[PDB]
Parts: sequence; C-alpha cells; structure tokens
Amino acid sequence: MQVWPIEGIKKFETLSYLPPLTVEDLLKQIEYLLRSKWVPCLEFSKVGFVYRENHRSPGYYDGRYWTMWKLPMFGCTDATQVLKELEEAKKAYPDAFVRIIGFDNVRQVQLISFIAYKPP
Amino acid sequence: MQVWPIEGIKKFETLSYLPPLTVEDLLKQIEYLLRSKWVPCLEFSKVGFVYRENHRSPGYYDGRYWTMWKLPMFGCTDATQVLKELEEAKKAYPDAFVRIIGFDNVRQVQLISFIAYKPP
Amino acid sequence: YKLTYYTPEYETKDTDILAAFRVTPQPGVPPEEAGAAVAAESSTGTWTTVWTDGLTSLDRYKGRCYHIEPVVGEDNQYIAYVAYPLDLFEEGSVTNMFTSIVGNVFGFKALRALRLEDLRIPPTYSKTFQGPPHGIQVERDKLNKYGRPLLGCTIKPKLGLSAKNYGRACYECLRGGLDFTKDDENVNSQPFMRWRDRFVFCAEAIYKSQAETGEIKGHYLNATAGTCEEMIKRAVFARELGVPIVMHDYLTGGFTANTSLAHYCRDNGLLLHIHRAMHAVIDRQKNHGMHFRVLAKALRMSGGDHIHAGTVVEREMTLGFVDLLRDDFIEKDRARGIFFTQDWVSMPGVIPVASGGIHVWHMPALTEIFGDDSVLQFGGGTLGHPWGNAPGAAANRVALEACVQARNEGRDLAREGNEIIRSACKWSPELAAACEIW
Amino acid sequence: KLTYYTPEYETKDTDILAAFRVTPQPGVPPEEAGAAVAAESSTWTDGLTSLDRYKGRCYHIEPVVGEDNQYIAYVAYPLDLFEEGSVTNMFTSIVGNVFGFKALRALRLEDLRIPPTYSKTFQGPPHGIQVER
Amino acid sequence: YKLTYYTPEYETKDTDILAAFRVTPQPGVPPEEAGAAVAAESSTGTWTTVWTDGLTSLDRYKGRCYHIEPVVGEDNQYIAYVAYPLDLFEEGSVTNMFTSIVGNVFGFKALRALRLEDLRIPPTYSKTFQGPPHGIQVERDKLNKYGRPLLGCTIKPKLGLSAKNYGRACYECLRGGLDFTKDDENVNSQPFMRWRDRFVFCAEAIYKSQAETGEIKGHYLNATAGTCEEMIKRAVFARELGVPIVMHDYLTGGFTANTSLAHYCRDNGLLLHIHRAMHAVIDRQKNHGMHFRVLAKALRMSGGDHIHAGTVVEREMTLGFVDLLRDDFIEKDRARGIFFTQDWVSMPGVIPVASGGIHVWHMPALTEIFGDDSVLQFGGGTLGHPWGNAPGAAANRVALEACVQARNEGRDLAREGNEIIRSACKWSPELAAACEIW
Repeated sequence: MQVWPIEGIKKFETLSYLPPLTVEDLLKQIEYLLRSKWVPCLEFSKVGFVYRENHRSPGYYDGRYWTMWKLPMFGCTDATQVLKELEEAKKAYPDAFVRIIGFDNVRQVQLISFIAYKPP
Repeated sequence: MQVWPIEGIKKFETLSYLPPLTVEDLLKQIEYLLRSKWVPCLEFSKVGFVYRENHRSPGYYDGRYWTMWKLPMFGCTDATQVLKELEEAKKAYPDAFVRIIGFDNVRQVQLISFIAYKPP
Repeated sequence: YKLTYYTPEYETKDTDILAAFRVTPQPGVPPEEAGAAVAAESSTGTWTTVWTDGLTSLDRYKGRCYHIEPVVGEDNQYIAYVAYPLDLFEEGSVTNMFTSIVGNVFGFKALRALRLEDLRIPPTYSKTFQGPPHGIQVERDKLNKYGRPLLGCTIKPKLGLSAKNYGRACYECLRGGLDFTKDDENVNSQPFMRWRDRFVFCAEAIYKSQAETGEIKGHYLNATAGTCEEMIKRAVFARELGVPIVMHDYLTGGFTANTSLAHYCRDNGLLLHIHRAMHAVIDRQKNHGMHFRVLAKALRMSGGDHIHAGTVVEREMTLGFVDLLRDDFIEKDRARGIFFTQDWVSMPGVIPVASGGIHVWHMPALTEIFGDDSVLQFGGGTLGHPWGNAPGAAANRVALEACVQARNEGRDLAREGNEIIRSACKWSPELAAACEIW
Repeated sequence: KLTYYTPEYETKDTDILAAFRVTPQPGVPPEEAGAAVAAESSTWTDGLTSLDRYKGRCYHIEPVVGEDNQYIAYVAYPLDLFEEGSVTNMFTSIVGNVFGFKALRALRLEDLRIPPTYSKTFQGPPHGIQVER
Repeated sequence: YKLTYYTPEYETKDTDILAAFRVTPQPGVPPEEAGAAVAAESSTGTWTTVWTDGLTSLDRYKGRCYHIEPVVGEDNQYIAYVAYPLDLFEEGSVTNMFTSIVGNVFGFKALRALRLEDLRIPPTYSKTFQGPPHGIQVERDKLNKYGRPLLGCTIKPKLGLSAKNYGRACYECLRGGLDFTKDDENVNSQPFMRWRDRFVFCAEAIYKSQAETGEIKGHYLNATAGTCEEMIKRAVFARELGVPIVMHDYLTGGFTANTSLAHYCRDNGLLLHIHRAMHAVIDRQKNHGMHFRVLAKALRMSGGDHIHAGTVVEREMTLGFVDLLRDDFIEKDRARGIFFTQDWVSMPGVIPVASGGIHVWHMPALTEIFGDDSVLQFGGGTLGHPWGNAPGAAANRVALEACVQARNEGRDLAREGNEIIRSACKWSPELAAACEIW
C-alpha cells in the first residue's frame, strides 16, 4: 500500500498525471490539434498554479492566465514547428513552466491545455 | 519563578503538554484505543498548526485536517502494528509531524488525536 | 370532436410548442379519437358548451393533433403529435409549460396509458428563459479545465457521517486527482450532520486539496431545502465561503424553486450541479409518464450547469438527450428518441454527469461515448480502492488521462480500451491496484 | 434476503414506514426484491459509523392477491434520515433512487406512515377545514 | 374533583409531557386531593362551572395525576406524577412549556410547598426545538479537540478591569494551555468596561494566544443584554470578529431571548456558552422550586453548547443531569434524580461546565467523574498561581493531561490521583509550584 504524495507532484490539469511525454508523444498530441483544425499556442509562467489574492468570490481565481508565447500559430501544418517554439521558449525562460494550449475558431473557445515543460 | 516560553513549545492538543512519550508509553495509549474498540489511524503534515487563509467566519479554520497515512486500521489487535506504520511514516516523511487519531463506529466520530512524532 | 382537435393537414408554426405523445387508447377507441382527445384534454376541451366561448376565438387557443401513427412498441401504441400555440405559456416558466401540457391529459378515461416523449421548444419561448447559469464553456474557462472529461466522486456512506468526517473524505478524494466531490441528493440538513457544519468542513477540504495540487477543486454543496428561503440561505453561505459550485435536486425541489436558484447562481457566479432524484418515478415505464429527455430539456430551460444523466453500463437514447442537453442545434432523429429538430439559439449547454457502477475499466467506453464534455462520477470506484480515497482518485485520473492521450493519438477506444488501461497500469501502481480488484 | 430484509423488525413509533407495490424482474425472489427496495432507497468510510442505524429495512413482504408477480414490501426508515419540515427531502430520500433499480421491473409507492414525531416539524395547512369554515 | 384529575389507572401516552412534583400538602389535605389539585391547577381547574366547556371536550385538555406516593424526604412530602396532553404546548417554546406547567400551581393554597423535580419531554415535542446550536461532537470537530476535558478560566476581578487589562489576562491564560477564558456572568456592558471595547481586546488576545500556541482558542464573550436587539448586536460583532464562542445568562436573560440567540448562533456558526445565573433562587431548597435538571433540560431544548453544571467538591444528582444534558437516551434512575426515561431522538448534547473552588489536586476526581466531555473551569486555580496566568494555565493543562494519560493506561483515578499528580510535579515546575500552595 502506497501513500499518495503530498509534495513534489503539483499538477497542470489534463495529461499531468501521465509520465513526462516523450518528444514523439508530444508531437502526437500536437498533431491531434492540427488534424482537429485547432490553432496551437504556447503559454508560459514562472508561477505554476492558481491562487486567490485579489478576490475570493465564486468563480474568481488568480493564476489561471499565463503569458502568451508570441501568437497563436494560425495556418500551422508542421507539428515540429510548434516543437521549435517550445525549445525557443525553454531557452529564453528555462525557469518557466510552458504549456501548450489550443483554440478553435468553430467552438470559438480555448479547448486544450497540457503541460510541455517544467523547470528542474 | 519561571516565565512560560513564547517559542519552541507549539502544541498539538491532547498529550502535547506531557514530555515526549516513550515507546512503551506510546503503546499504552494505542492499547487504550484497541481496548475501547476504537479504530486507530495515522495522520501527517509538514504544517503543524491551524491558520485562517481562506475565511475568518466563526468556526472556520484552515489546517485542522492533516493527510491520512494509508487507511484506518480496522480489525487491528496488535498495538505494535500501529507502531510499525508510525516508523514507516517517519521514514517516508522525516520532515512531517505525525499524529495518531482514533475513530469510533459507535459514537460515529473521531474522538482521539495525539502527537506521535515531530521533525527535529 | 375529432375535426376540431384532429387536424391532420395542419402546418405547424415556428412559434408552436410541439409535443409527441406515446398514446395507448382504450379498447374500441380509434386512433383519430385518441389523438383528438390528447390535444383537447390538454387545451380547450369542455364536456358542455359555454357561452363565454363567444367572447373570444377559441381556435387560436386550442391544441391540435396534426399527426398520429402506430409505433412498433408494445400493444396498441401510437405516437400523437400535438401543436400548442405560443400564447398559452407563461414566459420563463417551466412550471407553466408542464402544467399546460401534462397537467390534465394523463388522467383521461379514454387513454389507458400516456407518455410524453419529446417537446419542440421554439426560440420565441426558449428565449424567455435564462437557461444554465454558466454552461459548458463558461465552466471550463472558470475552472481552467480543458480537453478531458471532468471527474467526481459521491461521498459514502450517504448518511451517517459527521460533517468533519464528510469533509475528510472530500479532501482525500480531491487531492488524488478528482475535480469534484458530491453531496448525496439525500444530504440536505439532518440530525447526523447540519448543513452549515458540512459547508464549513467541505470548504476547508476544497481549499486544502486545491492548495496541495494547484488545480481548482469543488464540492457540490447541496442547497436543496424544504422552503425557498432555506434554499437561498444555503446558497448565500456558499457564496460567502467563495466556493465554485452548489447543488439542487430539481425534481423534488421543484421547478419554481430551481429557477430561483439558477437565477441566484447566475447573479453570484456559482456553478449549479443538478441531481435528477425521483426521475424514475416518472420516466421508467415505456407506456406511461414522461421520458427523461423531456425532464432534461426542462432543466436546461429552468437552469443548471451539470445534470445527472445515468449510465451506459439504452446507449443511443442516452446519446440523444446528451446532444439535446449539450448542443445548439439537434436534428430530428427518432432512433435516438429525438422526435423534433431542436434549436437552442445559443442558450448554453449542460454538462451531463455519468454515474452508476462505473469503475476504471469503463473509462475507455465512457470517454469514447461521451467525449470530453462530461463529468464521470465514481462511487465505490474511488472509495472502494484498497489504498484509500486519494489513491483511488489517482487511479481514476490516470485511467482517464491515458484514455484521452490514446484517443488524441487516433487510437480506437472501443477496441483497444483494455490494452490502454493495462499499459497505464505499468507505470501507475495506484491504477494497477484498482484493476486487480475490479 | 440480505442485511436489508429483517422480517421480524419491530417498527419504532418514530420510523417513517412505506408500502411499495414491487414487481420483481423474472428470476428475482420477492425476498430479494424487498431487500433491494430497502437498500436502494437508503444505504472504508463505512467503518466510521453504524450503517444499521441508517439503513432502511424491509420488515414485511406479502403478495398482491389477484395479481401475479406483485408484492407489497413494507420498509422502515429511521427518523434521522429526514430533514425536519421538508417534504422535498422526504420524497428525495424514499423515492429518489429506487424506482430505477434494474432488479425491479416496476415499483409503486402506495402509502407512507408519517409518524407524529416527523409531522410535528411541519406547519401543515395554513388554516384547515375548521378555521376556513 | 378527585376522579376528574386523580386518575391512578391512567396509562401515559407516548405524546404526553410527564411531570414529577414533590408536593407538601397542607395539614388535613389527603394525598389524593393534593395530587388532583396539582394536576387541576396546572391545567383546566375552575372554581365555578362555565358554560363554554360544553363547546369542547375538556377531558382531552386536562392534566391527570396518575400516581402519587410518599417520599422519604422530610415532613409529609409526596411525589405526584402528572401527564399533560401534547396539544397544550406551543411548538418550540420553552417559555410556553414553563408557563403551562409551573405558571400557576405553585401558589395554590392547599399546597404548602411544591417543587418540580423532572419532566418527560416526548419526541413529538422535543423535535419542534432546534436544541444546541452545535452540540458536543460538532464542537470537538470545529475546535479540533479530542480525548480530554476542555479547560477554561474565569477572568477576575469580576468587575473593575479595563477592557484592555481584561484582554491581557485572557491572552496570558490562553497562551499557557487553557482552551477558553470566560466573561463573568455579570460582565455585560458597564461604565468600567463597555462591551464593544471588551470584544475588541478579547479578540486580539484570542488570536495572539492561538498564533503563539498553534491550538484553537476562545473566550466566552457575554452577549447578555437588557433587550433582544442589544443581545443580537453583540452577537453580530462577535460574528464579524470571527471568534468561535459567545455567552448568555439564559435564566436572567430569559428563554425567549435565549432561543433567539441560539437560532442566531446556529445560523452563523457560533458556539454558545450558557451560564445558569440565578438558578439557586429556584433550585436550592428541597421543598419548593424547580430542580436544576428541569432547568438543564429546558436549556438543551432552548439551545446552548455549554452549560454551567456546578461542582463535585451531591455527586450522583449531578451525574444524573449531566447524563440528561449529554446522552441520547437516559434510563429512569430516581436514585440520581431521573424520574423518567428520557429519549432525545438525536438532539445534540450539551457540554457540562464544572466550576467552583477547583484546583489542580481535584483534576483526577473531575476527569474520572465527568469523563472527557466536559469543561473544567478554574477561578483562582489559574489566576492564583504564584507565577501568573500562563504558568497557572500550564499547571492545569499538565495536571489534566497527566490524568488523561494515566486513565488511558488503565489506572484508577479515584485511588491513584494524588500520586499521578505528584509524579507529574516532577517534570513540570509549573505544576509543582501550584501543588506547593494548594
């Protein structure tokens, strides 16, 4: 019987209970966005999780927004070019978490977000 | 005339004003739970005391809940097996406080909680 | 008579509310008379003439049976289609819609059995309703949760837990990976646990679990009560505690109370989880009652952000009213119980909540059948884990995310499900332990 | 039979009693169907309380004369299950879940014994027959 | 007459409220007439016939003396048992229960003395009462305190302290190990210290002591006032300060005001400490008045989380109404003053509060006599410590926990108490200093 850890395994919503993805696994998740005609975009932050500093009313949280890395990659057909910006983001901000998000112009919403890099 | 200390003697409710219990004293407190047909359970935390971060209304405090170590030890007849999980808890989390709590299915409540290990 | 109320050449108006009844006439009652009787006894039928009818034009207020046909279902059953004028219904009142349509006709002697199967809610009527306080997309944005079904757990034992032991179970479930824990529908305020004590300890569990994991956590705090004043009082304290979601048993509480609560939740940013307690009193039998899709449409109009939708372990019928709950435009599809094309003109959708005997092995089927916009509720599927609530939650979160990953890669969940789960068992001892017992 | 079919249980004066007309599925004995009605309309965390204090129990089963495969199941619910003054919660507790149980082909709640201890938590009619007159 | 009101073959109904009176008839008044008079003059007795009785059935509204017997207590005393119909009493009103039973009969000329000893409160009546705002178990869960009596201290001097010096004493007592400090029953709002100033400084002391020790601390802030509006205003500010417990003198304030305060405390999560000021005006003399167990049952119905229960330094009588205050079901036991089997049908219990001349040497007897579910209040037992309030609190906390440890090990507190205390004196210089002076 194992005890679920209380520290060191803070989470980043969907796919963060899986082991760290390989580069091939990561590309497969990117190709899923492209095949779905969803626009990938990178987000980064040195603070990983939500907090409640400015208000505590229902539905208000701080730290849900991260910072956009460049722009959404409209018209992307090459999943490796997303990987190329991920490596750019990690080289400029090695101490920042980087997650890959997705937008759909059809549903008119953000519908994807999964972690792609954690600082050591 | 001695002045009651202001630091270094933070407390953990019942039995924490006594000297640190021996292993024999600790087993006697465990046997009290078993003879009383109460179910022992271990709890652990790296934060030792209560605080008020999310709300300050009457009766609301944070830090009353700790984390359950495994499950309540239903059907326990061997007080040393509680001691065995205490040593397991301390080896996995030497930097965590560990307290022994007790549940009664008859009163339908938690009715026991005393400190069993403090980090150095 | 027949030709006053059986009007088979009537062309339905875009403002009509349409109903599809499954009618079982009494022996000797021809189908055209049963159809006229369903329309008449759910509108302007009178057993004797009244002079006051000369003060108006009653044809503008009658329901019309414009089609009736036998169904392959059981003895002597027909589907009667009825059109109701828009002027009959009070704006924004599910209560008046039900009263107007199902209030009287089910007791008519010439009808041995009667079941309302579907309703066509026109935009001119549905626009008078607020609908869900937030809806699927707003909820995802508020919780910052995307790309997977949400996960919940029903706290057990249903009754008999102290408020603090209730919150202790909630914290351990949430910290393991579940998004929500759930007040039982029966859990309101009782001698074993008063509601304000539960709200306090459940709030501590929510925030302790959220701080530990870094993900937004919730617990459906049940505001169902005996009076509208008590119901709002419980919602007000949840608002004060700042928690994200409350809960209501909309059928036993009632639509008048539910619509008031939905309005409060919209006014105060609270998500509204809806339980369908007592639905099977009404929707179980094929021959008499109201199908759940009718009660599901009514909840979407009156207001709710989640609604319990049953299990899949009949599927196509369930998929039918899931679409009716979630989508903006649902094409007619009687094979899935959709008797009318339904246009919701941008009224938000409701997240369906799957619950009943579900454990980790069912995660591939659930993710494939419902897709991402659902909540998967576990009972013993979390609390029955041999290592406790947090490892049980971890097993369910791992199993779900392994299914989402495989589906995203293009793999076939209906055929590769067991191997996807078994493969995930290799690096998750928590999931392996769950799969050894189930 | 199970921990929910207790055919010699003596009802308490505080119990809410229910009479269900139960139609079991083919191959479901009435004793098994009656225990399911009590269980599905009531009940590691179980070790933190006493479940027998909060279970509904089917204390009597009898056939419906003149109808095949129809039985009246009598179930006793402890007083502590119900919120005072809330018909909403009484309905939720008793009829909220059991009518959907797959082992029951059909189910009809015929009657309810409302104990004076529970009914005294309700205002009742705003006036009633004699005041109105 | 006798046979209208003395009905010795009457079988009590499960809805009857039963009373046990200790009656001292006047010389020449036979016991059966005294018994009939107690029932008649506490229900439907009239000195002349009235025609309006023909408009109803009075036998359904009369009290009945169904048993009377001499007691071994003093001259010419009897116990008269009376049954009152449930319809006589307003639901949820201790005020009407007292008015209906004790409102008139104590002044009847033929009764030289009269004392109400006990009441049988049926579930059909007790269920119309909220009872304690939280009760024993909820309080333990809220405070996260288990397995030992709670500890409090009455701040002295009773009157004459400034609000700040009041709070200074409170902080020093709490920081030493006590769970609570206490406003005197006389401390409401007075020229020497206005209530809002006291609440402010006492709140600072609560939170400073809690932050220093890490344990939840409280101070019974007295909300007793001259009007219900002032009383609620003081409870509202305690709610704003977020403190855990307030206080009320329920007998001098009154049951109508106390029931209102108990309802507020339940609505706002406040524990309610109840003082029994003026009880001895009523409950001291064996021959006339109302025994404290009656006033204790009434407080549990009207509402309170603590109640002062006196000292043990007569014990079996005290243990009797402690059980009546704490337990769910109390069997008849007249040797301990329990004249009726009392079923509380899950109404929460009240924590009894022991107070009066108690110091450290009494800790073994108190822990053995009351068990864990009590509050032990010290007066000079804390403030009279030669080293001050914090060492005095430490001595009491050490003495208590050494008693709890020894009892948990199976040792005999009634016989080994002095050695348990002396042994603890060896490693607690604070306790040793207390035992040198007391």
